[PDB]
Amino acid sequence: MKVKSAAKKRFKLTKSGQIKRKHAYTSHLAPHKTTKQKRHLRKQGTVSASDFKRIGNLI
Amino acid sequence: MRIKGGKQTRVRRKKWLKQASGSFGTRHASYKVAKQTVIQAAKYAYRDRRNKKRDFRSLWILRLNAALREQGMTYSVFINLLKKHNIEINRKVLSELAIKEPSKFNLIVQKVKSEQPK
Amino acid sequence: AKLKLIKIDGSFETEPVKLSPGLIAKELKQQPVFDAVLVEQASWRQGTHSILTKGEVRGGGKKPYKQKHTGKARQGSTRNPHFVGGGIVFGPKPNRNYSLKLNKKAHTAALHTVWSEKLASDNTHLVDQNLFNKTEGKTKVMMQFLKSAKLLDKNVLFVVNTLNTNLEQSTSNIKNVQVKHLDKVSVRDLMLANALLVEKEVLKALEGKFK
Amino acid sequence: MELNQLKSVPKARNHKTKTLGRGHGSGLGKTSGRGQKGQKARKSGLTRPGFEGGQTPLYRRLPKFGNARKGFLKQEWVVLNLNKIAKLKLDKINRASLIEKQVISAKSQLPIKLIGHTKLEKPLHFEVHKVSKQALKAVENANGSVKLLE
RNA sequence: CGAUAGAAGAAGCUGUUGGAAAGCAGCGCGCAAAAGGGUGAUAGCCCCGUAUUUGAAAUUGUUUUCAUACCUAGCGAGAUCCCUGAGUAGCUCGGAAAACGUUAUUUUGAGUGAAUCUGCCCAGACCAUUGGGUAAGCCUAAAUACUAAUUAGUGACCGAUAGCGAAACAGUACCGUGAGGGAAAGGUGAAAAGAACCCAGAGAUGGGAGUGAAAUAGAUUCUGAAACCAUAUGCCUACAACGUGUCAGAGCACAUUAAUGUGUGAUGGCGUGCGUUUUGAAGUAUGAGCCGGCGAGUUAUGAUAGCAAGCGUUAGUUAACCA
RNA sequence: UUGUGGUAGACGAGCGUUGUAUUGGAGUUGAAGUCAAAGCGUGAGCAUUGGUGGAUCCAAUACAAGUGAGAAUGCCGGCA
Ligand SMILES: [Mg+2]
Ligand SMILES: [Mg+2]
Ligand SMILES: [Mg+2]
Ligand SMILES: [Mg+2]
Ligand SMILES: [Mg+2]
Ligand SMILES: [Mg+2]
Ligand SMILES: [Mg+2]
Ligand SMILES: [Mg+2]
Ligand SMILES: [Mg+2]
Ligand SMILES: [Mg+2]
Ligand SMILES: [Mg+2]
Ligand SMILES: [Mg+2]
Ligand SMILES: [Mg+2]
Ligand SMILES: [Mg+2]
Ligand SMILES: [Mg+2]
Ligand SMILES: [Mg+2]
Ligand SMILES: [Mg+2]
Ligand SMILES: [Mg+2]
Ligand SMILES: [Mg+2]
Ligand SMILES: [Mg+2]
Ligand SMILES: [Mg+2]
Ligand SMILES: [Mg+2]
Ligand SMILES: [Mg+2]
Ligand SMILES: [Mg+2]
Ligand SMILES: [Mg+2]
Ligand SMILES: [Mg+2]
Ligand SMILES: [Mg+2]
Ligand SMILES: [Mg+2]
Ligand SMILES: [Mg+2]
Ligand SMILES: [Mg+2]
Ligand SMILES: [Mg+2]
Ligand SMILES: [Mg+2]
Ligand SMILES: [Mg+2]
Ligand SMILES: [Mg+2]
Ligand SMILES: [Mg+2]
Ligand SMILES: [Mg+2]
Ligand SMILES: [Mg+2]
Ligand SMILES: [Mg+2]
Ligand SMILES: [Mg+2]
Ligand SMILES: [Mg+2]
Ligand SMILES: [Mg+2]
Repeated sequence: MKVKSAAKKRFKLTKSGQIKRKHAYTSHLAPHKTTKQKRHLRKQGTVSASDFKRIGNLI
Repeated sequence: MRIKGGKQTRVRRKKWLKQASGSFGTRHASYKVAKQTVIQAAKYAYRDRRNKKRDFRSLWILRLNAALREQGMTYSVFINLLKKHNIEINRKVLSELAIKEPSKFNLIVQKVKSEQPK
Repeated sequence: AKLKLIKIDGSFETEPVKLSPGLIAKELKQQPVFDAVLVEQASWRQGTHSILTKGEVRGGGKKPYKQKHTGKARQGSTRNPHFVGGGIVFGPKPNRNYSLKLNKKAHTAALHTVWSEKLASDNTHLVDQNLFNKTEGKTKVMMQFLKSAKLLDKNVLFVVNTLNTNLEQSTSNIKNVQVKHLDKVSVRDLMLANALLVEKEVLKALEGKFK
Repeated sequence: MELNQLKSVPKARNHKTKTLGRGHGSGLGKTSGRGQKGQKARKSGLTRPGFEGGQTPLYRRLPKFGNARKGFLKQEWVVLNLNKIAKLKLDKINRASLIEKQVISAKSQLPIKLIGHTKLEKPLHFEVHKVSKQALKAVENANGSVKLLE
């Protein structure tokens, strides 16, 4: 099996197996979002349980 | 390792054929029709065990009802008198008495007729 | 334990040999033994079974009949699996492995327990070079030896460290008994023996191998 | 155990094999567990991993991570940790002594780094390319010493 | 040292069932031979062989020794002179090779075009420092890839629908103008001793006789299943509405894996098949004329999880390869 | 004591076929096959006897599968 080249470059793993990710809606069209929204989307997050199983076998 | 089927299919097929012995023509010759008839016959046998339990009760009730009408009493009141007198006897044995032992069956009807309940 | 020598005449030596306690193990492992026997039984498979799949069988890659308007059913080839010509769907292949892996320490533990249970028991006598060369290479002498030792029906196994030739010249026409070097005996050869004759220096090599 | 009676440990060898084609009595007949007439019941299989039926998959929806050192490899380091080095038995920890203890391979030239905070009782004499300030503080709080090779 | 024919090569009788002993039993014997095949059943000692020791006139393979051609040889000094692969390396315009979808490196269809050890190329655009290497000339064993064929052998491979399409005279019969497509079919008995002769018949053939242990082993030739077609003991059936059965039930006829037995079923109650796919099928939806054989969750390489075993806190475990 | 209708489906426990490895056993005084019968099991299934048949087969514990046929307007052969 080959690791998907798109699964990597977008999902980093951690010590306990959580898959770190970046928030979307942070590429353009900045004036259409509030500074609260922008500063909340700047921080990183983890995949939800609904996607953890699908990303585990993808990596 | 090429395992080849022989004596496995034939034995389990001949069991079904043996069960469907005494059927009409192909229903005992061909394995397929024999298997269908055995399953259907098993269903019939299952249903008729239950239906036998009910039908024989009905026949005993009919015979007992008739035996009472010759003496002027009805089935609906005979069972009520039986309950009030605490007498507990199957309608089967009661019908067997009325067919085999007329004198003793008449003795039971005489006691339930008039004697004080309990 | 009391491991005692055997002479050529079948009589026992009056001097028993003491045994170091490292050979015998108070703890016995049976699962590693079972796995060792299974992997010995495996790798004995030649695995030369081969079958022709649907594409490999010589036949016509054309449609026999048209797809529609014929009273017959749809068919795509004359060498399909459900055809008498015969295309075997899966079939045995000559690329199967049949091999299994067992850890080195697990094999050592299996060998340790099997030596422990086979040793310090009946028909586990000690043997030397004298009767290994007193055989003279004639199997009649060895038949007499087994008859005297009452090991005729037993599957006696000779464990040898120096590959004596007179002993190997005999015991070769005997389908029952056999002789092996210490680096050649395995778990299965050890517990099929039902009886074995072990050389004293073989026994010395055994404590060393176990470590 | 003999060869005529050989047994595995219970619940180790044999487990219930799910045979998918042999009759309905096993609960795995006819359909064989695929369901009923849909894509997952055909011979093809279960589509592609990560597919969402045409909707943009999760990875295609999220931004890509950035690699600052493009085309480079992180410099690997051999790290000696203080919480476990106490369990190891040796004094005057240099590269050669680690080779004899086989913590490091003799065919490796990676620089040695010292890491850790856990207090150690006996003194050790390290020969490390890099050492933390507080790891050095712990080592020198005991009667040990550390020399920084260059 | 082998290859292409070969020579020698040990060890058993008696009795019993049996057509026949080699089986079985008693008493023995040989083995560097207990691999195998045949011999009237299942033979270490009946035969051929096998282990082992050997042998080539002639052709041919490998290796070694000797001689003999051919090639093959070091370290300094001075001179400051000469040579070191040109339409070549670069560069431009279109393509490509490399993991790369053209880009440092390699290559080229069109055009242009250098320098000469203080020289030229390279170290992912490029420049400088440092370092590495000597393009535009050629040849190169070994480890590597494969088996139509020859010899020996093996198989938890197949055993006439299987195994090569082809166990038989198979790429045949046959189909097509042609390329091309492409079958089925094995077994008497130890030994033909293959049935002389008689009877019926025109004859094949059949019934006896004869051979044979067996002829219901007879050339239709090992065993002979079901569907299918006929014959017969016993029971029932010509006023009867039937998914053909089931539960009760007389009478009739027998006697068993001895069992409140078996075969048939006048009559009474109840009763619209099996798979598929559907909200819903007795179905005026679908699939099967019947019987028998074949016919669909595997293998290789990895990942996760459950269970179990080995080894354990500077642990655990090898891959290729060698024996 | 509470329970035991059941499709898709999940889980657990077993039967049967062929072969291999260890043990033991039967067989021309008749093995497999094959037919019949008024047997034994909760189920896959398993025996006993007799006829035919003429040489291999069975039991236990493990292992490996071309391992289970009623349907595919399924293929082949035979017969309605
Ligand atoms: Mg079948
Ligand atoms: Mg084939
Ligand atoms: Mg189910
Ligand atoms: Mg499923
Ligand atoms: Mg659907
Ligand atoms: Mg379907
Ligand atoms: Mg579905
Ligand atoms: Mg869309
Ligand atoms: Mg000779
Ligand atoms: Mg001879
Ligand atoms: Mg023989
Ligand atoms: Mg360049
Ligand atoms: Mg390319
Ligand atoms: Mg230079
Ligand atoms: Mg650079
Ligand atoms: Mg040059
Ligand atoms: Mg064929
Ligand atoms: Mg045939
Ligand atoms: Mg022609
Ligand atoms: Mg005749
Ligand atoms: Mg015929
Ligand atoms: Mg015949
Ligand atoms: Mg009438
Ligand atoms: Mg009328
Ligand atoms: Mg009506
Ligand atoms: Mg009616
Ligand atoms: Mg009726
Ligand atoms: Mg009706
Ligand atoms: Mg079905
Ligand atoms: Mg529909
Ligand atoms: Mg509809
Ligand atoms: Mg209708
Ligand atoms: Mg229609
Ligand atoms: Mg349809
Ligand atoms: Mg139809
Ligand atoms: Mg059929
Ligand atoms: Mg696991
Ligand atoms: Mg249930
Ligand atoms: Mg078996
Ligand atoms: Mg028989
Ligand atoms: Mg199959």
